[PDB]
Amino acid sequence: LDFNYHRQEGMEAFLKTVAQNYSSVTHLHSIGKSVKGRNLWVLVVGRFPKEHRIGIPEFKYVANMHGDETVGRELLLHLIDYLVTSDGKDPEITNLINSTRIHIMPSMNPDGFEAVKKPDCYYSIGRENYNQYDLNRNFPDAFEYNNVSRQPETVAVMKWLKTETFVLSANLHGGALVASYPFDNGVQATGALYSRSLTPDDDVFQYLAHTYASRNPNMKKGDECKNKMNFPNGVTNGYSWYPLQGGMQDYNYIWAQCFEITLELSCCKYPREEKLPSFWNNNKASLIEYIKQVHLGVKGQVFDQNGNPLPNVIVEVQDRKHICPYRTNKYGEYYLLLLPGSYIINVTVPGHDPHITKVIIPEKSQNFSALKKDILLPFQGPSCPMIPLYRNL
Ligand SMILES: *[C@@H]1O[C@H](CO)[C@@H](O[C@@H]2O[C@H](CO)[C@@H](O)[C@H](O)[C@H]2NC(C)=O)[C@H](O)[C@H]1NC(C)=O
Ligand SMILES: [Zn+2]
Repeated sequence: LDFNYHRQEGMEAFLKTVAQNYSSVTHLHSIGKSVKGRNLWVLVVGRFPKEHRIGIPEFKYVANMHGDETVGRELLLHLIDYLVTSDGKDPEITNLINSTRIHIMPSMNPDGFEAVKKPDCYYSIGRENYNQYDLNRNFPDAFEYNNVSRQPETVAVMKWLKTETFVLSANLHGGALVASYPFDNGVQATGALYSRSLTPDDDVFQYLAHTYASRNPNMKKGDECKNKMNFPNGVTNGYSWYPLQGGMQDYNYIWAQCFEITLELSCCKYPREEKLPSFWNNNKASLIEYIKQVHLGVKGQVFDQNGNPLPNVIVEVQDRKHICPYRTNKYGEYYLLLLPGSYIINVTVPGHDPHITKVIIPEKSQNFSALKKDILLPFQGPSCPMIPLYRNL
């Protein structure tokens, strides 16, 4: 692709075309429409695109939810191309594109983007959805009723997040240059008084933020954005930054069972075209190294003694119980991003004693797949109200 901006027509175009020229390993669809009839295109890239496949983890990149934050819109289109055209020629990337099913959403709020005609670094007519709402302040909140008009895009995504067993994510932003991990909101129980809101998996989230930023020359600088605040190593907790109520990152992790972190890829929210090559350049390796992380820890499926995948069962590590507990999918498989170390998973099938099953998670993988571990229970065999769970917790 070319390195200029790609409003709706041309970006859409690109996509549809990538659709044709590479149908063997791509699939484009739409999880919904803006409040303006604009399309929420997603492009999946995988060995067998179009259908989740037991074993291969699902991965996404949502970007442009803030109208005016354009770098990510463009990085995702360009990431897209990279992958299709690297497929087959570059081995490592090919091994990856094989081993995973990558879904890309270049622009969750296109009405916002289109809206601005006079580009700018700190403010604009875009950002908010067409009803002036902040799409990253519009999701259910596990901390304090975010009673607000759920918007088309917000909803489209919620359902979409339901359509697949997404394992690892990251929604792109501009306006700062840092990688923010959860929770973006908090409670004393999580340590709001220390100006920090930690997750059961703060270590994997930290490792994940660092993964991405360590690979961004500037994001790594820490002392980078002028009119903005800066961070060390380019990573930070959401709360230690700014308690964010009703954000997608928190949602994905609470109710959607997947890990999302926020990538703040540019100081200047809507930079000049001439700068994209550089933006592509200072992010390339970071997008790839991040996606690649969808293979941390273990995965597998769970069956009863008649070798039948029991879905909806709870499978989580001994001391990592989630507010809304992680269950298996319709295929009874389970995915748990974890760091190198020895674990104990408690398989608790409804109305049963939790089943122990121990696993040592390697310490360097030679392939692009998590550790596989199937569970045979020695017997036989709705999510959570989207209401502030942690509050009264
Ligand atoms: C990665 O997946 C690709 C799928 O495109 C594999 O390559 C193709 O494999 C088919 C087998 O049905 C061959 O007929 C094609 O010639 C291959 N396409 C080309 C030229 O790349 C590839 O072998 C896989 N590599 C792995 C498993 O690492
Ligand atoms: Zn933003």
